Amino acid sequence: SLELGIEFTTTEEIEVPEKLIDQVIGQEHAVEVIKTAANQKRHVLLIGEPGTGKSMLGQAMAELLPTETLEDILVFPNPEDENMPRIKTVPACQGRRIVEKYREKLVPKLLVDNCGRTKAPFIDATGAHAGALLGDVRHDGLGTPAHERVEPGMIHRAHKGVLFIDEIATLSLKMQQSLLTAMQEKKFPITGQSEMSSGAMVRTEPVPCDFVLVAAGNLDTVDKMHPALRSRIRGYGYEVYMRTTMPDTIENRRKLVQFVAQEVKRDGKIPHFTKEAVEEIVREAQKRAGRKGHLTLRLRDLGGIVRAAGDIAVKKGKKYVEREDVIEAVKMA
Amino acid sequence: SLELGIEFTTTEEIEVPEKLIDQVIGQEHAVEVIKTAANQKRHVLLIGEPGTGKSMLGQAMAELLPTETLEDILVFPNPEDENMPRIKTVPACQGRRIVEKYRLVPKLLVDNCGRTKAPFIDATGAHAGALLGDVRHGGLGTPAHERVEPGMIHRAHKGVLFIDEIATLSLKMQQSLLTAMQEKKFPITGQSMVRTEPVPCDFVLVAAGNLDTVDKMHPALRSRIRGYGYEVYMRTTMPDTIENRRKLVQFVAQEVKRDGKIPHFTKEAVEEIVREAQKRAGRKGHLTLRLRDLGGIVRAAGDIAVKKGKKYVEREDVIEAVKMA
Repeated sequence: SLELGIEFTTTEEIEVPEKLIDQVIGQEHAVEVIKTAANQKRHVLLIGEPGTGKSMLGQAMAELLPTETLEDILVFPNPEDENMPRIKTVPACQGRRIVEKYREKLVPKLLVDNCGRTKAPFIDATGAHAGALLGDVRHDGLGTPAHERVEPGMIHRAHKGVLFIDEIATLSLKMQQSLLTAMQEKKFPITGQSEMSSGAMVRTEPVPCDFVLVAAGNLDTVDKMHPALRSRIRGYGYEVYMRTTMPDTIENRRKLVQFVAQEVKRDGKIPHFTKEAVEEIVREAQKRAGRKGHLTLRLRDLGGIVRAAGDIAVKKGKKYVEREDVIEAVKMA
Repeated sequence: SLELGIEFTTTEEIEVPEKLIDQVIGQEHAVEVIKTAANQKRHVLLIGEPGTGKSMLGQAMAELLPTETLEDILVFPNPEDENMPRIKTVPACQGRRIVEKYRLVPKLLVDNCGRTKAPFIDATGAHAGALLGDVRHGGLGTPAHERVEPGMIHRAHKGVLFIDEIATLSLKMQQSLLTAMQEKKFPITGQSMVRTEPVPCDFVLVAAGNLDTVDKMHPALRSRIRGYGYEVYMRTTMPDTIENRRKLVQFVAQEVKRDGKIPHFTKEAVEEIVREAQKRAGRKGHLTLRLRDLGGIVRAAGDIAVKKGKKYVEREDVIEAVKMA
């Protein structure tokens, strides 16, 4: 049946782009905004239905950011003031070295270590509670020096990379507020997030957190999320309204062919697909479009079908996934 | 008394950038969006309070667009079918050559010969016929192709179409705009039946509106902008810092130059413009970015200075302009 607009026996023949940004399928405007935003270092709110590739675009952005100047972040003891540990940032890999120098001679703690990175960090903070997001102070014989007890926030791990938070409206109003402050200042002090503990008394100097925020949410997020945060993104960043379907044309069929090829590669443990199995993934993309004459761009789900059919094929000892494998994978719910 | 972050005696000594996008004051994010949009050719909706320089950003965008490739648009008779006049485009200046070489003559519908920048077409307030195209209604009578008139949309072909208060256009005109944006061509037909073949209209739309009015615009137009282009939520104030005062000094210099018939301002007169900008801000520690009002004060003080025969505008001229209307 299906015309796919390229001639191939299996997806083994299909060339997959090296960089994540070039693998994004059917979101050309989001893609060109991500590149702009990576180039300018601007925050982004990605708005789209679930399963639409939001975390992938965030990862794709992190690969675009510069890696020349990544830093390590250390915390030192403060002799003048125990409960205000001092922070220092150095070029990546100089962290471990400073610890060594001092471990050879109170040694400072390496809070965030970016040694050897070939891409800027991508820090997924979806679901994070206050301590995990913003940093925390562990509650500890002589007892423990304050500075050893300092734990970095996701905001600090994301220093000079990307901080991705999906379902951003689900975060508490107070965490959306502290995130704003982190964005405004590009630094944020670490303190104990449990108010009654030994950690509430510790408050470090401000810790660098120059992240690009890639926030995301479904179509109801614009209304529900904290309005100050929405204003900051509209004011200085990019809201990206992501597509949910594309039109069923030959050029777009072709991109699903690439999609299949990319999913096999990313999985690494399933076989390539025969042309007829690919046609069946298209058949499914037609059906899930919730339109007529359109293809779905809810590709997470379609991704699950690719991977499930692959797994079936492997259980049968096959060299390639076949149409029967996809059909079985779909019936499997 | 105010500190300005620069030493000068009059705005005569103030450098003004050659390109319009560089003259824009205090809208750094709008500015980087307009550059991006001009580079990728994407439509833009500017959302800001009245007198916030929306039109100027439209104009700056037109300067950023390619001029190498501009085209003329001719309309021709259709022998097969009089009431579907035929449309041809040719590289700019060829238009006039083709009419001369025919001199039933083709009509030059849009002439861009000579252009130093891509056209900036301001269709704010325009009616269906003017925006979309029209045709005029012992005599032999005029050939149809000669009665065809271009819309603003066709005039903006390979340029910028600017529409302030886009939300006050009728829904049917917004829808026609949308169709035009989708197809990059639009037939000219009489709005009150001649119907030409599709007429090129590959414009970049710069739509503008106010925060509390824009939600009324046609939702399919807005979705197309949100889907394929850029929404910009313009600032309305900037913080009162030295670095921002300095930009107001540049503002005065630019406005003097643009007006062309008023004198340059003394430092003290420029301090008074800054005071006005503090008071028009609404928030303490801020400066207004409602620069159209502030611009009216600069030009009205200059006009007062001229009536007094002065070489430069002084602080008293600014105070009088501000008390005056």
